[PDB]
Amino acid sequence: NIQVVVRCRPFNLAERKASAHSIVECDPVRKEVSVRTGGLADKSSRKTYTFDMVFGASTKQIDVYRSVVCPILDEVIMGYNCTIFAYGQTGTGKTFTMEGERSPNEEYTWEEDPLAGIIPRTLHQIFEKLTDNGTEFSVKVSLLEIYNEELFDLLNPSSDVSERLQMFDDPRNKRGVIIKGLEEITVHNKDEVYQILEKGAAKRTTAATLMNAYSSRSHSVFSVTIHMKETTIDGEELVKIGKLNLVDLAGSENNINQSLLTLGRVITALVERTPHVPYRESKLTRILQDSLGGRTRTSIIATISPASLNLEETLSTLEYAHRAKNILNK
Ligand SMILES: CC(=O)C1=NN(c2cc(C)ccc2F)C[C@@]1(CCCN1CCN(C(C)=O)CC1)c1ccccc1
Ligand SMILES: Nc1ncnc2c1ncn2C1O[C@H](COP(=O)(O)OP(=O)(O)O)[C@@H](O)[C@H]1O
Ligand SMILES: [Mg+2]
Repeated sequence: NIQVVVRCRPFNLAERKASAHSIVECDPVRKEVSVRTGGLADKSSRKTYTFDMVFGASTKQIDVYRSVVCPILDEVIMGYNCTIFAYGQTGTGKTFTMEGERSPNEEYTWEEDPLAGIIPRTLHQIFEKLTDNGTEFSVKVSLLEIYNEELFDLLNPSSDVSERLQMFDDPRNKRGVIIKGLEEITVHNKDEVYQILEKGAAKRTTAATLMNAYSSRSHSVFSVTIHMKETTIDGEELVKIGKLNLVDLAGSENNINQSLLTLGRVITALVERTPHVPYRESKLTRILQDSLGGRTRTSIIATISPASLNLEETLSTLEYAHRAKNILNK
């Protein structure tokens, strides 16, 4: 059920100039990645994995979108729920993919930057779709961020960041959680998107100065909520509701990440079909359980680097992703 893709990044002008070599071969047609574990572009011992989709370095933000995002949007617009994880070592592109960057010198705008990753393109699309058709709606987005099993609202501009939120189970629906004081911004028009991000980009930063190796050590749950009151060429008023989750996991690389640690356990639990799954042992898991064996449709984007210094983490990441395939939610 759970679909996993492997996105492979390309050489930075560090491994470019240093005339270095890759050890990763990402083939989109056979849908697999083959790692060189021993040595020699001549005689070598390799390691090969297959997943649901593979994108080489030659891939562009736009290619990742129509291929993995579009469906999950259409679904999410039927009232469904969807989740997207990004997973992997630090420095491999988990963020680039999820957020993207900005094309330099000011070439383009935020609605045409070939560099903009998921979260951006997505918002510009939710509007660019329901707006078009005789559809009535409203959307909201929030950003839960985890640092040391401490919750953080990266958008709320009324209070700083030392202020950690509080988690309680929802007595309403079992397995749910209540996030005391979480902010849910309301995006009225496609022209609000950009500042909303420019905002968190700040607040993040103060967080980066507040606690150590924040970026590498945190989990950002970016959530966009669509309230739909559709109305086809009939007169019926749909009441669809969709929640699409975009998770930028912490550095897969190995103080201690209780959540990162609870996730691996959570998975293994579901794959070995172990009667008891340790959701409740970390915030992420509780906060995000329905995705791990629940009703939500989830997909993982594992990220890797060709550098031969990263062999041990690459294999580790590709083994992780490859096993996360047998989980079956929905
Ligand atoms: C405000 C802004 O420009 C941008 N904000 N982004 C963004 C910000 C937050 C909270 C959450 C989710 C997001 F998606 C994405 C980014 C790019 C953000 C830049 N990132 C990576 C670059 N940074 C680094 C390397 O430290 C700062 C944060 C963007 C937006 C539209 C089009 C292209 C790129
Ligand atoms: N497919 C890619 N193309 C270009 N740069 C990439 C790609 N993937 C990752 N990068 C990058 O190399 C660096 C690592 O990216 P980042 O997205 O912050 O990784 P992470 O968040 O996993 O630690 C950034 O400069 C970004 O430009
Ligand atoms: Mg990052």
